[PDB]
Amino acid sequence: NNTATLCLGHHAVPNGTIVKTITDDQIEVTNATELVQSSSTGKICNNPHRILDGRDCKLMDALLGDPHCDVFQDETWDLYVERSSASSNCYPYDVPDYASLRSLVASSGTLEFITEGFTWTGVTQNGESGACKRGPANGFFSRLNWLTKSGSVYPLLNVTMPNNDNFDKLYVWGVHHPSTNQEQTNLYVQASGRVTVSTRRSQQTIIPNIGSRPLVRGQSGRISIYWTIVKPGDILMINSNGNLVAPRGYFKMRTGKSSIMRSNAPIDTCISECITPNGSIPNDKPFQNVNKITYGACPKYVKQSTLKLATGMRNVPGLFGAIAGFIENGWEGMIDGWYGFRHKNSEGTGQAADLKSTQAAIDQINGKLNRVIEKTNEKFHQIEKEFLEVEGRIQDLEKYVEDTKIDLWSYNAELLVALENQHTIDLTDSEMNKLFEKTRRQLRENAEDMGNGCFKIYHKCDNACIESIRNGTYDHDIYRDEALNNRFQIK
Amino acid sequence: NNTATLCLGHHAVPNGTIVKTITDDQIEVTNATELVQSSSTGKICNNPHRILDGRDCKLMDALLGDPHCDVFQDETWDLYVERSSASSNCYPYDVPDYASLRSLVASSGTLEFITEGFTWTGVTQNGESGACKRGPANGFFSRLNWLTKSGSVYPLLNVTMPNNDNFDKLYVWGVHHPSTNQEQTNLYVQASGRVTVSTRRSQQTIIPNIGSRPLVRGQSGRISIYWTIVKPGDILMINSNGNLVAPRGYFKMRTGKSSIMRSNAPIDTCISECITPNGSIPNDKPFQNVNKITYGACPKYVKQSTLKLATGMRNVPGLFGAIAGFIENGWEGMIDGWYGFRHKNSEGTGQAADLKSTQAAIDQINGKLNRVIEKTNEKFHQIEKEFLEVEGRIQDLEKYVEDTKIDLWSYNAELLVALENQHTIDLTDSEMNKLFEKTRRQLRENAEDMGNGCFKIYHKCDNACIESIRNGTYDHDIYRDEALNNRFQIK
Amino acid sequence: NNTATLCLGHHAVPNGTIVKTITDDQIEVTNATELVQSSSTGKICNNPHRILDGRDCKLMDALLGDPHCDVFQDETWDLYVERSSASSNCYPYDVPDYASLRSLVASSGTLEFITEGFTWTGVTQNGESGACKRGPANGFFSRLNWLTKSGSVYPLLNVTMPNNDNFDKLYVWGVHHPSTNQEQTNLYVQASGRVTVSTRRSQQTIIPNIGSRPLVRGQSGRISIYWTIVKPGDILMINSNGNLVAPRGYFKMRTGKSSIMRSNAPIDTCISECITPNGSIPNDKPFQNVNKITYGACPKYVKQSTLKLATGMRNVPGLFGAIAGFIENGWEGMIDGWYGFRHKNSEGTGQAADLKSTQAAIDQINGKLNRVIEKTNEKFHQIEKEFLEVEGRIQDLEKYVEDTKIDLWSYNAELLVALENQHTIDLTDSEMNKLFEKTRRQLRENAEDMGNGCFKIYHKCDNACIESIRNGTYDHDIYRDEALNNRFQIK
Ligand SMILES: CC(=O)N[C@@H]1[C@@H](O[C@@H]2O[C@H](CO)[C@H](O)[C@H](O[C@]3(C(=O)O)C[C@H](O)[C@@H](NC(C)=O)[C@H]([C@H](O)[C@H](O)CO)O3)[C@H]2O)[C@H](O)[C@@H](CO)O[C@H]1O
Ligand SMILES: CC(=O)N[C@@H]1[C@@H](O[C@@H]2O[C@H](CO)[C@H](O)[C@H](O[C@]3(C(=O)O)C[C@H](O)[C@@H](NC(C)=O)[C@H]([C@H](O)[C@H](O)CO)O3)[C@H]2O)[C@H](O)[C@@H](CO)O[C@H]1O
Ligand SMILES: *[C@@H]1O[C@H](CO)[C@@H](O[C@@H]2O[C@H](CO)[C@@H](O[C@@H]3O[C@H](CO)[C@@H](O)[C@H](O)[C@@H]3O)[C@H](O)[C@H]2NC(C)=O)[C@H](O)[C@H]1NC(C)=O
Ligand SMILES: *[C@@H]1O[C@H](CO)[C@@H](O[C@@H]2O[C@H](CO)[C@@H](O)[C@H](O)[C@H]2NC(C)=O)[C@H](O)[C@H]1NC(C)=O
Ligand SMILES: *[C@@H]1O[C@H](CO)[C@@H](O[C@@H]2O[C@H](CO)[C@@H](O)[C@H](O)[C@H]2NC(C)=O)[C@H](O)[C@H]1NC(C)=O
Ligand SMILES: *[C@@H]1O[C@H](CO)[C@@H](O[C@@H]2O[C@H](CO)[C@@H](O)[C@H](O)[C@H]2NC(C)=O)[C@H](O)[C@H]1NC(C)=O
Ligand SMILES: *[C@@H]1O[C@H](CO)[C@@H](O[C@@H]2O[C@H](CO)[C@@H](O)[C@H](O)[C@H]2NC(C)=O)[C@H](O)[C@H]1NC(C)=O
Ligand SMILES: *[C@@H]1O[C@H](CO)[C@@H](O)[C@H](O)[C@H]1NC(C)=O
Ligand SMILES: *[C@@H]1O[C@H](CO)[C@@H](O)[C@H](O)[C@H]1NC(C)=O
Ligand SMILES: *[C@@H]1O[C@H](CO)[C@@H](O)[C@H](O)[C@H]1NC(C)=O
Ligand SMILES: *[C@@H]1O[C@H](CO)[C@@H](O)[C@H](O)[C@H]1NC(C)=O
Repeated sequence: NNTATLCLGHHAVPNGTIVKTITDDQIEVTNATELVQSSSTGKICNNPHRILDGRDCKLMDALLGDPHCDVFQDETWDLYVERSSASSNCYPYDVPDYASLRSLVASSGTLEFITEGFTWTGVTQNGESGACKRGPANGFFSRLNWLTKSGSVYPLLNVTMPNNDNFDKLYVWGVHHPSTNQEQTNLYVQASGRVTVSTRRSQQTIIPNIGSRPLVRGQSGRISIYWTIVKPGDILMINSNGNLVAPRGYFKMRTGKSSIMRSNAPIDTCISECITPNGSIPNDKPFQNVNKITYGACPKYVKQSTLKLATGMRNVPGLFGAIAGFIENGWEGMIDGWYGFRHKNSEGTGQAADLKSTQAAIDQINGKLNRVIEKTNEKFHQIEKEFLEVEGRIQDLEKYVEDTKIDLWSYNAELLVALENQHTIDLTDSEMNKLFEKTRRQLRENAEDMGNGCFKIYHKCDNACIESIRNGTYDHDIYRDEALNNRFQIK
Repeated sequence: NNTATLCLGHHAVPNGTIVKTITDDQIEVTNATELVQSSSTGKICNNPHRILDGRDCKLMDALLGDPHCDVFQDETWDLYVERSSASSNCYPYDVPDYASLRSLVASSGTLEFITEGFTWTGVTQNGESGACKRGPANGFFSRLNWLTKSGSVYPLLNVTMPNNDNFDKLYVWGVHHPSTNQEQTNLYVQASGRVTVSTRRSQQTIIPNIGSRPLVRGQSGRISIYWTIVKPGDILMINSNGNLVAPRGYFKMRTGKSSIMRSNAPIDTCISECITPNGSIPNDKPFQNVNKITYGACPKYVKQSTLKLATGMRNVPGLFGAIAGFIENGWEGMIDGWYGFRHKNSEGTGQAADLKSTQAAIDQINGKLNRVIEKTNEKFHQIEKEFLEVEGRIQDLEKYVEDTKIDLWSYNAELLVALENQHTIDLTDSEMNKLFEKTRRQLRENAEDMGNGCFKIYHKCDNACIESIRNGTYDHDIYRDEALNNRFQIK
Repeated sequence: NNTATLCLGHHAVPNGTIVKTITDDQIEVTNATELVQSSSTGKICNNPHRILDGRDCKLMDALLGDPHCDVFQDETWDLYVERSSASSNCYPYDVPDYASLRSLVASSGTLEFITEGFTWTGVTQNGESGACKRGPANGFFSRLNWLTKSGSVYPLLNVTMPNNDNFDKLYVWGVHHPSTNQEQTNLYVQASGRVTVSTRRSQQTIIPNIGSRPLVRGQSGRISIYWTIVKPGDILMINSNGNLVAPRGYFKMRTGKSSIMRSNAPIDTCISECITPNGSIPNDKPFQNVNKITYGACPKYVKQSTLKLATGMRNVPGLFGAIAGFIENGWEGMIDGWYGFRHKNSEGTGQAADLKSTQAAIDQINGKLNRVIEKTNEKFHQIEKEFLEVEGRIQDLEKYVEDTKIDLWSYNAELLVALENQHTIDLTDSEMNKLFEKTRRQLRENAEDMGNGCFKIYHKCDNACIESIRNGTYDHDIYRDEALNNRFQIK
C-alpha cells in the first residue's frame, strides 16, 4: 500500500494479418482489408445497363440484316454482348475497316433504321442468293438492295438523298465482286463497274474486283461493305454503272455510353455497375485482377492478385520504438480499445481503455480508407484489348497502350499499400508513445519510468487516484512530498 | 522572483487554409499554395513562339493555294492557329489521310514552296474553274497545275525530278474525277485515266472514278489530293495517261518545335510559354485544368480544379505530439519566427523567436517547393485530342491514350499533395519537439517539465540568464545547488 | 574516479555520398547505390536469348529470299538484329504496309517455309532477273515464283491450297508491274493482268499498273508484295491471268517472345537478359537511361542519368533530432557497427558496437532495397520507337505513347528516391534515438543526460558495469543510493 504501478499498453489479436510495407514484405498487423477484386459471380447482371445479348448474331450481321438476325432490327443497347459461337449466314462479305464500323455502331448504341425511297430506274432490284437462304429460298441482307440489269441494259444510276433532319445518318452500302468477266457482264452489262458514293465534303470511289474464290454457302462472289455519314444539310449521292449493292435507308446515330464486349458469360437478373467478359464484379474495391476488359464503374485493373491494406496497428501477441519495442507486447484481453492502462495498487489490479488515443488512430486510418476506397473510375467505350487475327502495326500499338497503362496502375497500387502500411504502423506506434508521454508528464516527480511501458508511482495511489491519471486530472502537488520521500529519502 | 517559467511554442495565424493530407480530408495549416492553374486571359500571346493566325484559311487551303489564301504563301510558324470559321473556296476536293498531311505540314512549320522546271510535253497547262475564282476570272489552286489535252491528244506523260539536295521535299499532287464520260474525254481524250507517282522506294497509283458528286460552287467533279516525300538522292517520277493534277514544285521540310492548334482566341502582344485553345496560361504551377490541348512549356493537365500544397505548419489558434498536442495552442503574437520562447521571471516577461528551428522548417518546405514547382514539361506537336467526325478504331485509340494519361497524372498530383501535406505537418511538429528537447537537455536538473510545453526553472533566472538558454550557453552548474534546494530541500 | 561517462554514437566516413530527398536537393549519406543503369559494354550478349545477326539482310529480304540472304532460310530467333548497312539486291519491290509485315514476322520469330503443291498449268515457272543475280546467273527471290507465258499462251490460272493443319499459315506473294505495254504482253500475253488471292474470309485483287518507275539495278518495273493468313479449315485460292508472282508455299506462324531490333552493336559471348541497340545492359538496377528501345527483362527507361538511393544514415564527420542533432557528430573510427558506445571510467576509455540497433537499421534498408531492385519488367515485341520516314497520324501517336510513358516512369523514379531517401535518413535517426532512450531507461536515477548523446553516470562504473549496460543487464538498484548521493548529496 506504499506505491503503485501503471503500465501503458495496446491491443493484440490471436489471428493477425500479414501485410507488406516499405521496409518489410511480411509484417503482422491486427487487421487489414483487401483492395483487389479477384473473383466474379461468372454472370453478367442485366441492370442497371441495358444489355443486349447478340446470341448467334455478330453486331455486324445484325447491322447488315443477315436473315437469322431479323429479331435485332431497331434494337438498342448500352452493352451489346457478342458471343464467339455466333456466325454469318448470308452472302459472303468483308469489311475494309471492319473494326471501325463495329466500333462506331457499338458506340452509337442503336440499329434504328429508316427506309427511304431511293428511285432506282432501269435495274432489277432485290437480287438474292443461295448463300443467304430464307428457309429453302434464295434471300439477302434485309438492309441492302442488290441491283442487276433490266433486260439488256444497266444504266448509269445517279440518285441523291438529302438529309433534312438534325441528326446524323449512317448509310451502309456495298460493292459486288464477281467471280468472272462473264458474270460481271451477265449481271451489270458493263465490263468494268464502279461505285461512287459521296457527300458535299467527302467521297468514296470503288472499283469491283474479279476472280474465282472459295465457295462460301455455294458462292465464289463477294461483297465489300462500306459506310458513309451524312450530316444535317448535306446529301448522299450515289452514282454507278454496275456492282452497286444499294442501301435501303439509314441508321440513326446517337452519342452516349454504348459499347460492345466479347463474352460467353450468361446474362442474369441482378445489379452490377461493372461488367467484364468473366461476369459482373463488385466495385467496392479500387483495383481488380479479373480482366483488363471492363465496362462501367469498375476497379482499375492491376496485375497483382492481392494487395492488403493495413487497418490496424502492428500485432504483438516503428519509428517511435514503443509498440514492438519498449512495450514488450500487446494485450489480447483488451477488447474495448486500441490503447490503454493496466494498474496495480493496494485495492487490486485493473484495466482501462483510453478513448482519445484509440479514436485518433481509428480516425486517421478511416481517413486513408476513405481516400483509397472512394471509387473514381467509370469508363464505357474504349479500345479493343484482345484480337482474333494477326495485324501488325495497329494491334501492336493497341496492346502496348494497354500494357503500358496496366504496369503504371499496378505500380501505383503496389507503392500505395507499401507506403500507407508503413505509415499506419508508425502512426499507431506514435499514438502509443504520445499517450505514454502524456502520462509521464502528468506524474512529474512522483514516478519513474520502469523501462517497459510502466511507471512506478512512489506513493499510495488508490483506484480514484489512478482514475485521475487516466482522465488527465491527477494533481501531482498533492502527492509530491510523499513521493519524493520514497523516491529519494527526502525528509 | 526565485524561480522562472520558460515556455515553448509556435506561431499561428487568425485565418489559415484547409488542406488535404494522407489522414484528413480537411485540416488547417498556416499557409498553402495552389498547384492547379485554372484560369486564362482568353487570349494567345504572340511571343516567344511564332504565332500565325490562319484566319479564314485552313492550313490545307493555305498549303494547296486556295486563292483567298495567297497571303499565306511561304509562311512559317511555331504554331499555326486554325479558326473554325475558315472555309474553302476553290475546286472541291478530298484528301485521303487529310489529318496526316495536315499534321506533318503543321509539324514541319513552313509553307516555303519551291517551283521547279517540270516539263509537260503535249498537254495544255493551267486549267481553271468557276469553282475557284480569282477575282472575276476562273482560277485554280496556285500550287497545282491542272493538265488537259492539247489539240486531239493527251500523251502518256513520263516526267522526273531528282532530289539533289540534302533535305526532304514534299510534293502535293492530285487526281481529277470527271462528272460524265463526255467530260473525261473532252479533257483527257482517254476514257479512263491514271496517275502513278513513284520514287526508288515508293509508288502510288490512283485510278479516278468518273461520275457526279454534289454541286459545290457550280461543279460536280472532284480532285483528290495525295502526297509524296522524296528523300535526298532519290528521284520523283510521274506517270499519267490523263486526269493528273500536277505539282508545280515542292514544299521544304523542316523538323523542330512547330505545330497547329484549333482556337478562336484572339492574339495579343505579350509573353507566355504555354498556349491553350482557351488562351495562354501562366506556367508557374505544375498542373492545370484549363485544357488537355496545350503547346509549349506547360503545366500538365489534370482533372482537379484545385490542389493546395501546405507551405506552413498546422494552424492552432502530428506524429510528435507537440503541435496541437502538449503545446496546447499556437501564438498569434509571434510574428518574427515560427518557433520560439516566452518567459516569466524576476525582470518581467518576454518573447523571442528561435531562428535555427524556424529556418530548418522553412528550408525544408522550400526544398519540396522547389521540387514540386520546378517546370519540367515542354511539349510541342502531339496528337489531336478533339475530333469533328466519327472514325472508329484510330480515334478510339487516340482518345484512350489521352484519357489514360490524364487519369495517371491526376493521380500523381492527388497523391503528391496528400503525401507532402502529411509530411509537412509532421516535420513542423518535429521541429517544435526537437527544440523543446534541446531546451530540456540544457536545463538538466534545474527545471521541471510542467507538461504543457513550459519549464518551471527552479532558480532566479534574470533576462541574461534566460537569454543564455535561448542562445544555448546556459551553464547548469552555476544554478544547480540553488535549484536542487528548491526542488528537493537539499540544504 | 567516483563517476563515469557513457556516450552513444554512430558511424561516419570521411567521404560520403550526396543524395536528393523530399526536402534537400543535396544532403550527404554514408552510402548509396545507383538506380539508373547508364553504361553498356557496347556489345550484345548472345545468351540467354537466341540472337540472329541479320548482317546485310533486312528481315524482309531474308523472308522473301533475296539471293544474298539464303543463309537465313528456315532460321529462328528471339531477337532478329537488323543492321543499317543492310541492302536489297534483287528485283526492286515495295510492300504496302511493309512495317506490319515486318512486325508480324519479327513477332512470329521464324522463317520456317513449307513448299506446297501449286500446279501451274500452261505457264512457265521460275522467272529470273538480271537485277537479282546468283553469282554470274540471273536469279530471283527463292520464296517466290515468277510466272510467264508458255509458248504463245498464258492461261487463266486458278488453283487452291487448303489448310488441313492445326496451325496458321502465312502466304507471301506479289504482283509484277511492267515498265511498258510491250513488256506486259511479252511476259503475260494479256494487255492487263490481275491477281486475286482469297480465302473464305478475305479477298485481295490487284491490278498491275504498267509504266516506268526510277531505275533500280537496271529495272524500271516493280513488284508489289502482299500477304494472306490462312487459318485451319480455310482455303487459299489464287486466280490470275497475268502478272502473278506466286508463293511457293507458306511460312509457319508462331506466337511467343520474338522481336526485331535495329542496331549496329556487335554480338558476342556473354549473358544478359536485357538488350538495347547500344549493346546489352545489366538489369540489377530498376531504371536505365541507355535507350527507350529495349528487349528482354530490363530496367525501365527514364530520362534521368542518375538517381542515388540512400543505403545509409546521414554522414556527419532528421525528424528525431539525434543524428546531426544532439549527437554532434559521427565516429569514423567505429567500423564494426552503425551505432554504439564509448566510455571513460577508472580502467580508462573504450568503444563497442551495438549490434541489435545496427541490424534493425540495416534490415529495414535491405527490405526497401529488395522492394526497389526486385526486377519486375520483362518485355519483348513492342512498338517501334524511331522512324525513318515522315508519316503523320500514326507515327505521331506512337511517339506520344512512348513519350507519355517515359515521363510517367521518370516521375515515379524521381518521387521514389526522394521519398525513400527522406525515410532512410529518418529511420536511421530513429534507431539512434531509440538506442539512446533504451540506455536512458536502464540507467534510471543513476545518470543524467549531458545533452550531447552522453550520460554522466553518478557512480563507480568499471568495465563489467559498463558491459552490463551495453548488454542490457545493468541492475540500477545496486548503484541507486550511491548515485543519488553524488547527484544531489542526499539519499
Ligand atoms: C443458271 C444455273 O442454275 N446454273 C448452274 C450453276 O449455278 C449457278 O452458278 C452461278 C455462278 O456461275 C451462281 O453461283 C448462281 O448462284 C446465284 C446465287 O448466288 O444464289 C443465283 C442468284 O439468283 C444470282 N443472283 C443474282 C442477283 O444474280 C447469284 C449471282 O449472280 C452471283 O452470286 C454473283 O456472284 O448467284 C448459281 O445458281 C452452276 O454454277 C453451274 C456449274 O456447272 O451449273 C449450272 O447448272
Ligand atoms: C458557262 C456555262 O455554265 N456553260 C454551260 C454548262 O456549264 C459547264 O458545264 C461543264 C460540265 O460539262 C463544266 O462544269 C463547265 O465549267 C468548268 C468549270 O469548272 O468551271 C469550265 C472550265 O473551263 C473547265 N476547266 C477545264 C480545265 O477543263 C472545267 C472542267 O472541265 C470541269 O471542272 C471538270 O469536272 O469545268 C461549265 O462551264 C452547263 O452545265 C451546260 C448545260 O446546261 O451548258 C453549258 O453551255
Ligand atoms: C553500400 O550499399 C550497397 C547497397 O546496399 C552495399 O552493397 C550491397 O551489399 C549487400 C551485402 O553485401 C549485397 O547483397 C548480397 O548479395 C549476395 C547475392 O548477390 C548475397 O550473398 C547476400 O546475401 C546479399 O543479398 C548487395 O547485392 C550489394 N548491392 C550492391 C549494389 O552492391 C554495400 O555493402 C554498402 N557498403 C557499405 C560499406 O555498407
Ligand atoms: C477490420 O478492418 C475493416 C476495414 O476498415 C473494418 O471494416 C469496416 O467496418 C466499418 C465500421 O463498422 C464499416 O463502416 C466499414 O464499411 C467496414 N469496411 C470494410 C472494408 O469491411 C472492420 O471493422 C475491421 N475490424 C475490426 C475488428 O476493427
Ligand atoms: C477455280 O478453282 C476452284 C477450286 O477448284 C473451283 O471451285 C470448285 O468447283 C467445284 C464445282 O463447281 C465445287 O464443287 C468446288 O467446291 C469448288 N471449290 C472451291 C474451293 O470453291 C472453281 O470451279 C474454279 N473456277 C474455274 C473457272 O475453273
Ligand atoms: C445526278 O444527280 C444530281 C443530283 O440530282 C444532278 O445534279 C443536279 O443537277 C441539276 C441540274 O444541273 C442542278 O440544278 C442541281 O443542283 C444538281 N444537284 C446536285 C446535288 O448537284 C446531276 O446532274 C446528275 N448527274 C447526271 C450525269 O445526270
Ligand atoms: C521515263 O523517263 C525516265 C527518265 O527520263 C526514263 O528512265 C531512264 O531511262 C534511261 C534509259 O533509257 C536510263 O539510263 C535512265 O537512268 C532512266 N532514268 C530513271 C530516272 O529511271 C524512262 O525510260 C522513261 N520511260 C519511258 C517509257 O519513256
Ligand atoms: C477472365 O477471363 C479470362 C479468359 O477469358 C481468363 O484468362 C481469366 O483468368 C478470367 N478470370 C477469372 C477471375 O475468372
Ligand atoms: C505562403 O507561401 C508562398 C510559397 O512559399 C510564399 O511565396 C508566400 O510568401 C507565403 N505567405 C506567407 C504569409 O508566408
Ligand atoms: C477551355 O475550353 C473548353 C472547351 O472549349 C471548355 O469546356 C473549358 O471550360 C475552358 N476552360 C477555361 C478555364 O476557360
Ligand atoms: C545510345 O544510342 C543513342 C542513339 O542511338 C545515343 O544518342 C545514346 O546517347 C546512346 N547511349 C550510350 C550509353 O552510348
